This record gives sequence, C-alpha cells and structure tokens, in this order.
Amino acid sequence: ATFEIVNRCSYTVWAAASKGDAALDAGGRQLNSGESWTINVEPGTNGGKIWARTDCYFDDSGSGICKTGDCGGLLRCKRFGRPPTTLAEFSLNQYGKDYIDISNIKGFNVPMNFSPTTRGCRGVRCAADIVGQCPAKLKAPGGGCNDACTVFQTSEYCCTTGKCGPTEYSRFFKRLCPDAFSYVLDKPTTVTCPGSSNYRVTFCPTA
Repeated sequence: ATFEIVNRCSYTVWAAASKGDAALDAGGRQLNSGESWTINVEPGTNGGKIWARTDCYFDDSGSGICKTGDCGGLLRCKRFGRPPTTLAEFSLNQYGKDYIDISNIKGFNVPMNFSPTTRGCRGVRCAADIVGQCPAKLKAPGGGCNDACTVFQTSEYCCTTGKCGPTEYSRFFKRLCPDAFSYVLDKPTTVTCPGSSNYRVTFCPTA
C-alpha cells in the first residue's frame, strides 16, 4: 500500500500517519504548501489513520508541540494525535478488501480528500469550512473544531454504551460534510476498495 500525502493548503501542515501502538513509515513529516510525501504502510494494517497538524514547533531532536493533532509532542507520531483532527481512517487487506473513510468523530481542523490511486472504488471528501462555521461551544481556541465528546464527555456524545442517537453537533458535522462520520454510530460512509490498493490524501483539496 502506497499513500501520497499532498498538502494543497496555503499553510504548512505536519502530516502524521499512525496505527495506534506503532507508526506508519516514518510516522510524520512537514509538508510545506504543495509538497507531496509518499509513504508505504504495511499490508494488513488495521485501523490505521492519517491526519494533519497545524502550527507546530519541533526542536533539533524531533520533540515539540502542535496546536492541533499533537501526538505526544513528536514529529514522527507513534500514537494518535489529540483532537481537533480531521481523520483519514483506513484498514487494509481485510479478507480480500480494503476499507477507507473520513471521520469527524474527533473533530475537524483541515479539509481533506481521501481517494484511491488505483481503480475500482470512489473517494470520500470533507472540504467545507467547518472551522469557520464551528459552533461557539465547539470552537477550539487553538484552531479547529472540537467534537462534542471531547468537549462534554457525556456518555451520549461518546457512545460509551453502544446505544446513542445523533445529536445537534453531530448533525452540524454531517450537514457540511455528509460523506464523513459525524458520530460513532453514524450510517457508515465507508468505501470498499480492492485489497492492496494505493491512495492519496490531499489536504485542502480545493485551493
């Protein structure tokens, strides 16, 4: 599996790719406006995620902090990044197929388009101005748009009991980005691609 992470934004983002307990390829890298970072994720990767970090500062030893997406203060993420983060989620080679999706379940910070390089499936997108129209109670001070579970930590927003319906906030994330998960039990917007496909994550795909 080969992922070409492009940064079409007007601003610099630090891309991160991680699996949860381990990194993917290097684990993270700076993407100045327009740069493209090609990486290899091992086939069979389950639950892998890719996201963007904004307003980062790293010392000469790969250690620092980011205002959104900070993954334990490292340039090469070995863990997931703290919200608000637009998530490009994917699980590879699962009984002969790949599965991809975009998730606002942890908020939104950067627009993105998750689409395949190979043939045989479509590509999800979430490229609206969510941070600009983010509700006040959700507006993340350091930029981005937090999810309701990060802000309120109620069993209903985090779906801790497996029983949970949509919410006003969830409906906000779903009204602007309908092709992306707005809450844990959303009607799945998952795309099924042929196993061993290649993809391309494009930040701000409309600049």
